Amino acid sequence: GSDSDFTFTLPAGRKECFYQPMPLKASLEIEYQVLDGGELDIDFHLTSPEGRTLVFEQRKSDGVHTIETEDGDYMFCFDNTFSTISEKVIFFELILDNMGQGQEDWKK
Ligand SMILES: [Br-]
Ligand SMILES: [Br-]
Repeated sequence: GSDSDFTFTLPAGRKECFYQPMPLKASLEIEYQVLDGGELDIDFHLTSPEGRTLVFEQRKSDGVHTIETEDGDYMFCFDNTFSTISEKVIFFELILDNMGQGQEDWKK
């Protein structure tokens, strides 16, 4: 399917969200690990295409969550709005699956 991983720096006082469109009845899996900065803790957020929260966790160093998906835009976020001063270095890995033919599907 799609195995994808990145490591990015998140300034203090900032929340950053990422959008991931999905087929219907695919399977999104996300995993994160805070690597550096502060108490190595982050707030993690995962909302449905409808705006419904599917995952919310405060001050975590790591987490894993998997979904059976609807068809829409899923957004996951990493929140460091609580830290004054200390930045955070976050690693996350997105794994898409169960998706079965053009550039339309490819670009979105
Ligand atoms: Br798609
Ligand atoms: Br934890």
